[PDB]
Amino acid sequence: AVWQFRKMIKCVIPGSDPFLEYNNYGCYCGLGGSGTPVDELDKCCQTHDNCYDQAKKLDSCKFLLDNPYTHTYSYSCSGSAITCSSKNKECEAFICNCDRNAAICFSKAPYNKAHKNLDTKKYCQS
Ligand SMILES: [Cl-]
Ligand SMILES: [Cl-]
Repeated sequence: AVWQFRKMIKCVIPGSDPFLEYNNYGCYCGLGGSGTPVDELDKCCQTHDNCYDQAKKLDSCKFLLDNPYTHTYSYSCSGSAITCSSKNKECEAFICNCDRNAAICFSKAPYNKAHKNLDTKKYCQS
């Protein structure tokens, strides 16, 4: 679920404000997107949204993952590292992996403050 993803971000990025920092950034950070990503972080967000689009179209998950922002999974954080629990069922594991891969991607990417709250109608249409 989305509350678990934002806790993963706090785990790998100490002292971060996940909602205020990783939503409404570039062409892809936040719900949906368009055009092409503008930096490494925006590309992490495009990858994350593509992972969620595929989750809703998987043969064995299309109904269970109708809303991936509310589907609960099992995970843990230890010394700024994320682990997706081995007890996760098929569809739970898929969404936990989408989330863990995105949180790690964000922690390695530069944060370009000039891309926060980008005019997407203007710059994300090419
Ligand atoms: Cl988010
Ligand atoms: Cl970059």
